[PDB]
Amino acid sequence: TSAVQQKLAALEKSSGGRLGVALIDTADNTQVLYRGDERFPMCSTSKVMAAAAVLKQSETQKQLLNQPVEIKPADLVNYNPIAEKHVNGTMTLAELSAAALQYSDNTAMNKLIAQLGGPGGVTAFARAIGDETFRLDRTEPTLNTAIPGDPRDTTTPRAMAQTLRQLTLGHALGETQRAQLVTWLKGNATGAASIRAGLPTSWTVGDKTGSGDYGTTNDIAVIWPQGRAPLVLVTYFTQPQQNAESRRDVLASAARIIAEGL
Repeated sequence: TSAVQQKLAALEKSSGGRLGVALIDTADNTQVLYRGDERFPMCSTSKVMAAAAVLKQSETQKQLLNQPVEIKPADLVNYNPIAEKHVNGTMTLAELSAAALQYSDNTAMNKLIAQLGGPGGVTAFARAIGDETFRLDRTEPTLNTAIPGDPRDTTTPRAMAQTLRQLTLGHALGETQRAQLVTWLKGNATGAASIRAGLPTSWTVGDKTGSGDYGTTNDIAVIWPQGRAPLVLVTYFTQPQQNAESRRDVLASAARIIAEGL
């Protein structure tokens, strides 16, 4: 077991929970994994796949992101910071994608899922870009139940890091779409206490956090240090107690260990 792995194992032991980490260093395609093939509840990190799948649709439906979508009272779920502002009105698919990714709006996620024909349309996009692990089974809010051992709405750190790389640094999306995803991730508003808090303040980061029951606390990020090749980092964390508190500090600490580990 490697030096970075020993520090991550120690962080995990100190935390009381279960930590999953996958780093891809694109300089040499080397990887660091900690519980990299275990499944974790994705929670809102799955919004990246849904937004990316809509972006993929827009490569054929060129104006899709401008399409208005009605926000009705019946659409509101448990966390709708942006969609609440537009009930009885509309938002475009671009605005829904931004709200899902940058504010973790769950109504916005449901609109992306619906645009894709249900959760199976999100999974299908994952499969089409080579991700055989990701699975989205439910809509918001039930996809966040984060029940130990439940395979629904889970992925592995290894698979999510590989996918995130392909979507942002790779070319799984068309050129405008890849750039749009990168802009959205870089503009996330919910990540200050997670991976970003563990990294050198001079590194540029795009990320998407997740949170759920069992104190599930997640973040997936693309990292552009300077004058060194970009990195992809996934940090998933979940805990034994259904009502456990969030532990964004664990993600910051894992990122700090990975950053110190290069």
